[PDB]
Amino acid sequence: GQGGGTHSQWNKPSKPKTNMKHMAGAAAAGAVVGGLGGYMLGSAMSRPIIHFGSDYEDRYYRENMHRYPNQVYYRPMDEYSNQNNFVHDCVNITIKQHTVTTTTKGENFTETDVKMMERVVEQMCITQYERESQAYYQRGSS
Repeated sequence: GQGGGTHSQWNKPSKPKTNMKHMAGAAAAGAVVGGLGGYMLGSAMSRPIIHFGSDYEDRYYRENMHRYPNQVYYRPMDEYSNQNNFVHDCVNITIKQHTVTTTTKGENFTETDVKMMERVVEQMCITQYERESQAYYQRGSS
């Protein structure tokens, strides 16, 4: 198209983290990526869970959770990211990369498997929101 994204940017009025700031750290030794380069992951979460309110869904999503991705791929906030697009392209790409890289060797994911992943993979990006949100709020802490 002629462009993409919006110059309009919005956050939440509630501060994104508690007043007690903390240290963090990271390291790298390479990464296993679905041939992206421009889409990388941050961290993994402690068991993403969705709430479907159905016995068969709460069972199936948890049975296949063993095969779901542990992480998502995203871009830093950089004070110029849309709050929704951050999470929304996250899972879109992640499922595309995982479902392909897994099926490439012999695997398959049905509609339901994908549906559970859509919410699960999205939920892991929502948690990464808070991780990366501190990065823009590192300088723009007001």
